[PDB]
Amino acid sequence: RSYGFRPTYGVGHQPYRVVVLSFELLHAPATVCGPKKSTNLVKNKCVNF
Amino acid sequence: RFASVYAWNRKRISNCVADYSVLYNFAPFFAFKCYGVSPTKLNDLCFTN
Amino acid sequence: VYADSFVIRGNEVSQIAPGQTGNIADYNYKLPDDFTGCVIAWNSNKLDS
Amino acid sequence: LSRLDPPEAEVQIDRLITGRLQSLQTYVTQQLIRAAEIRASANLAATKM
Amino acid sequence: LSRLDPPEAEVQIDRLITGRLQSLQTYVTQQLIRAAEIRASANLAATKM
Repeated sequence: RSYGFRPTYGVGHQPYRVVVLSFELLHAPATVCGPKKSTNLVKNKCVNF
Repeated sequence: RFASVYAWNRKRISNCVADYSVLYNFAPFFAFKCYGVSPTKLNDLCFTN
Repeated sequence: VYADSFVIRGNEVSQIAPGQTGNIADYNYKLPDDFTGCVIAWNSNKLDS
Repeated sequence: LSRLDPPEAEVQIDRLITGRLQSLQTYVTQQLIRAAEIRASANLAATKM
Repeated sequence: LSRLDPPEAEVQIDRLITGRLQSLQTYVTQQLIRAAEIRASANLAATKM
């Protein structure tokens, strides 16, 4: 069945468009990440990582 | 002509089949807030009135 | 990540959500119960009528 | 479960699960205390015999 | 905490707080009962000695 769209129709019957971005998180090799600068490495000292 | 708030009408319905997915054509709206019952499941429930 | 878009009627904007049933979602497009994304819905009458 | 859809049915039944777990915990704690009480009388009876 | 904003992050973590508190309470109650059990055997050993 096909829709019939006309400007006479008000809200509810007025056509809508839906855009979906769907992530997925997993403990797998990450390939997408945001614009954040990397840093160097330190060893044997209590640090944040 | 819809009745004013100070005098509203009411109809009590009984002794008939309960089909509820057909009302989408005879009344324009946007929400269909069926808080109590899932709309698609009304085909099976038996109601008092 | 996945990106997609499609056009529907405005009566069922809330029908694209986990656990939503009905002919407009059961046989057209239904989300999984554990969806996690950025759903965007726009009233497209200037460009889709 | 036959009255509502899963997305809020699970919200409704979470409280039932928590309440029944609390009741079972109370029952087992009371039984443990009563058993500890009975053991002393059993030991006294053994000594008397 | 790094995944969601505070207003619903606190809602999410409230359940964790409650569950962990319940677990700790169960642990300490069991330890109290076991200690009460052990004390009787200690007293019996003292009398035998």
